[PDB]
Amino acid sequence: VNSFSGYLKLTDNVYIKNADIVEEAKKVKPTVVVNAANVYLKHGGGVAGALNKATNNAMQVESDDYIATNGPLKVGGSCVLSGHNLAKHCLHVVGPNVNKGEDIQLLKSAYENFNQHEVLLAPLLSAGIFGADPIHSLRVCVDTVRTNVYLAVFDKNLYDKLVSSFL
Ligand SMILES: C[C@@H](O)[C@H]1CCCN1c1ncnc2[nH]ccc12
Ligand SMILES: [Cl-]
Repeated sequence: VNSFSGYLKLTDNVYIKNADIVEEAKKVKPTVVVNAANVYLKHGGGVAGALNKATNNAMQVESDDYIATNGPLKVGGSCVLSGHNLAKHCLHVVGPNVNKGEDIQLLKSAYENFNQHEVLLAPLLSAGIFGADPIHSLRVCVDTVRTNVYLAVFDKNLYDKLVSSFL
């Protein structure tokens, strides 16, 4: 039993809700919140910009130190940093950016990072400003993640479409 509430169940291990991930995180304070990061951990907009803003820029300060020490992430890769006031940990995951010509096959590699954590609150990856089709992102998620994932979908119309077309 966990404290996530109001989710539709898609499969044994994937749950979905029309919600702002920032609000879900503040309410639930999960062990892991996933950020839709870029390789530079520059949290400018979308999920990352909103999460960082909710931390009063502490996420960005921590991230800049991470990059100064370690260099950029790989597309498809991840790192575990603090969750600040939103969660115990933040798993920063880089999906491919289709607007940059990055290989959509890397979306599966991105989702594989979720399997290192028993339970996560997450957005769909590579959608939003990253350019990919959220319907495809959901199928990759369901077919790749085996741990328990609670997906927060910001837009109501998209949420309704993802549920209605789910095979
Ligand atoms: C797929 C879509 O859901 C992702 C990509 C674009 C924004 N977005 C978000 N999802 C969940 N919570 C959010 N809070 C703020 C933004 C946001
Ligand atoms: Cl985004």
